Amino acid sequence: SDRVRSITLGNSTITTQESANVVVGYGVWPDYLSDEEATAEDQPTQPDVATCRFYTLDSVSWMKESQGWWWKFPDALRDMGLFGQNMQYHYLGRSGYTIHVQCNASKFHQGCLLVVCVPEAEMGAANINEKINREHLSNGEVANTFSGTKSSNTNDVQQAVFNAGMGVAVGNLTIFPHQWINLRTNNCATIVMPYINSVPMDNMFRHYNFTLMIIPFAKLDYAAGSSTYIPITVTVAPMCAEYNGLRLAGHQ
Amino acid sequence: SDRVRSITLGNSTITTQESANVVVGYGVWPDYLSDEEATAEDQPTQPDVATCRFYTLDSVSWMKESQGWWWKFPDALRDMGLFGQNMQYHYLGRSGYTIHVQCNASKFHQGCLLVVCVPEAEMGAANINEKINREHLSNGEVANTFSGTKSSNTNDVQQAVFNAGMGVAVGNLTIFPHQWINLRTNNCATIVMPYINSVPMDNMFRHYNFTLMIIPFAKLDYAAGSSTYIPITVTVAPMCAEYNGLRLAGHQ
Amino acid sequence: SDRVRSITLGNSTITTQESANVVVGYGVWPDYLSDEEATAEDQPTQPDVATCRFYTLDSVSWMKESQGWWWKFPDALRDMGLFGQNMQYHYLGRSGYTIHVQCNASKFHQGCLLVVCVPEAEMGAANINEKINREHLSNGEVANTFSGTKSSNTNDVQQAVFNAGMGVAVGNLTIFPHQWINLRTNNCATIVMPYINSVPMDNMFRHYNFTLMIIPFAKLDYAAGSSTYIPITVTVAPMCAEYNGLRLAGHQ
Amino acid sequence: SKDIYTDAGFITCWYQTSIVVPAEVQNQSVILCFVSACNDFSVRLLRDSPFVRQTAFYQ
Amino acid sequence: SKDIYTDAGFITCWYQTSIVVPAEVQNQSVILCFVSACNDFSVRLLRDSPFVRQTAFYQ
Repeated sequence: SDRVRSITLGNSTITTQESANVVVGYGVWPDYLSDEEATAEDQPTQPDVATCRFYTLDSVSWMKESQGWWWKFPDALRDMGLFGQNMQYHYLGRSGYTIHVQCNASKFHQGCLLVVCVPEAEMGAANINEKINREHLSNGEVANTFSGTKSSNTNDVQQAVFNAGMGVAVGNLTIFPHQWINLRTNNCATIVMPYINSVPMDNMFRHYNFTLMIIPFAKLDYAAGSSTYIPITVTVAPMCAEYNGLRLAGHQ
Repeated sequence: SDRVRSITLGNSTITTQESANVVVGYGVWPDYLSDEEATAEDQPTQPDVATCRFYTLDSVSWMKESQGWWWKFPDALRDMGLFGQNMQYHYLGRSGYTIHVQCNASKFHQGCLLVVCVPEAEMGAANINEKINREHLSNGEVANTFSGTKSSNTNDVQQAVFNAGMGVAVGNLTIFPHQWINLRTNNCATIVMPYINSVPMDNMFRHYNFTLMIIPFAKLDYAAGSSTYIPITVTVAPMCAEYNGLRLAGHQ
Repeated sequence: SDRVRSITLGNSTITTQESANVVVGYGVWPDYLSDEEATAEDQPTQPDVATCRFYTLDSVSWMKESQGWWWKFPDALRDMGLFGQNMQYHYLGRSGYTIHVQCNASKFHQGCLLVVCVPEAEMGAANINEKINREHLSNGEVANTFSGTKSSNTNDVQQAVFNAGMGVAVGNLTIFPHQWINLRTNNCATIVMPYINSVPMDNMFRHYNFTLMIIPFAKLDYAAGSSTYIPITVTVAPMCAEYNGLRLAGHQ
Repeated sequence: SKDIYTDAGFITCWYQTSIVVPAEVQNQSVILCFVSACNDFSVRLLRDSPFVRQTAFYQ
Repeated sequence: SKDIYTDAGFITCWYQTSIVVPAEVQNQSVILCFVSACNDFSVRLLRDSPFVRQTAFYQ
């Protein structure tokens, strides 16, 4: 059957046995930048094995009262090997991604996640005329968490699930490349995400390309003898990463 | 796999995912009446969408002590739309049927139903030299119920499962077009039933064409934390229905 | 799918529905003895239906503290019909085998058996300079049992699982034709075993050809409401059995 | 009918392995049995069935 | 918008059979619902949405 899928990128391999399918972007597969759409004049850097490979982020715990999580993604891979180093030494970056999310249960557990991959998720603030600190939009490989009600913390994102931090209807948030992790059919959700920007290359510190969002619509539920701890693991692999404008290390 | 089946008749569709097969009568598929086997001389009435479509009867509750159920079937559809109206305005009717029975459980429940479709199930009486009222042979879309022991009610059918109301061995009752709903493999039982009579057309009030019987051989059983309420739903669709001898509405 | 397997040898048939595969020896299928590899000069005896058929041994009970079991196999079939009688009347025997082991559970039980088929499993003694009685190496269709610790019984095999009675590492015991019965995927383990000896025919009382070993690596485990009694059933069928040197009945 | 000359044999059923079931599932279950004839089956001599027993007419 | 002339009908959902579940499994579950248009769908007359409500400018 087509439920078993194997993905190899570099020296890292994922074998799944209850997959659903693979969503590829807006139909476009990630490729390198051609000479007609180019702007910069010098030779790029294509590592292609030491960069294009699966990196595993932190596992998050999914209780019955969990609301959702988000990661900003050119910035969650800041300290992930030679991808993060090549981010630190160059000025212009350009890559696509492969986002694989693991969550397992048994046939006695129920629940349903929505894994969305949203371009340009410019988020709102908890206090309206106030500036958000960078530690709340992103935290690296550590997830930020939505809240169930109207949050009003200082220098923080408005954390409500029914507005997704952006002021929209959370049910209408499926216009983006998405899958579901339904615990009675699924085990994982693979999303191939190409490069989307208004410019051909961009800096990978000053800009946030997209935002993964994992939101449980059907709440997690189980009986009085089943397992309580259910983790959720996100694994990311850059694809067709190239780099331009080499200079010293830093971001300022 | 061949376990998924979809049936479309009119503007009503049934999608099943744990079906077994479809039993078709005695091999014969329901068709219209030819000119060589005809008796009446005038033009028949073939509605073909407003009549040939799935009608849903009442759900019955299946406890651990349930014995069985029966429905008479040209009479259980007396008040079901334009099929029942076309029964009320004509003198001669002729149709085949499609009988689909739903019952679902989990993988922790056990039990086994026998869904039989018996032509000319002329039933006995509880008191031998006594006349049966029509409210006990049929009740429309409401099911009549067998009993576990010798019933002796007034003007009522002899209700015992081990004689099926007809005085036969209930184990030998599989000579008829039948299926089983075993709760570890099945979810449903589809029976296509053609027109069987000694005459080419007949009146659909004075005659009872057949009798669906749903009898649990393996009794329903479950543990101390599983779900108790398990319904059983019968859905029927007339096929190739035509009508003859139009006059005023009534039955007397 | 290829999980359903049916095996017919004689007037006995095994149908399985959660099989894995069939291991055939060292690639060699059991056949008769050719004229070039022959030693004896007289006509052999090939019963071929009254001998080549499935015989069922005793069922053994698998608790949570079970350690393992073994059967010697030209000797466990001493009192099994015309195979055992043809063993008793001839001097030279030669056959291959088909070893099928049954063990079933539910999807809530866990455990993992290793079914090994070991040629020339010459076993050690509990006391080193002491002679083993024949009732402890073999007992016919009744299984002998390993122990968890160092056993020191009189005239008995050294019964420890971590040395398999032979003084080797039990993890390295998979060089032999083997399968696993994992209770989440499997139900049975079929091993076709050809004739292996240093001579073309041999006596089936003085020699032990091989030894089936069933050892649970992952211990049996279940919850406080599941079924406790889990049997393990071994069924054996001789293949291409022929016999030579007819004389009176006995073994001395 | 029964005679010693044409005796046919015995149908028997035994536990190969037990019924292993998980927790929170019922243990005792039910087997149903079926019988029919194969395509090489025959019957030869007509007689009345020994099941029909009437005494008077059916007025 | 709403008028009596072009009324369209009613979407309803009923229990055909119940939800049978085994032991040690939760009983109450959740259905999610989706909507979209088919390939023969159209819209005709532009107007402003009745959802936009501002009072002053966005200084």
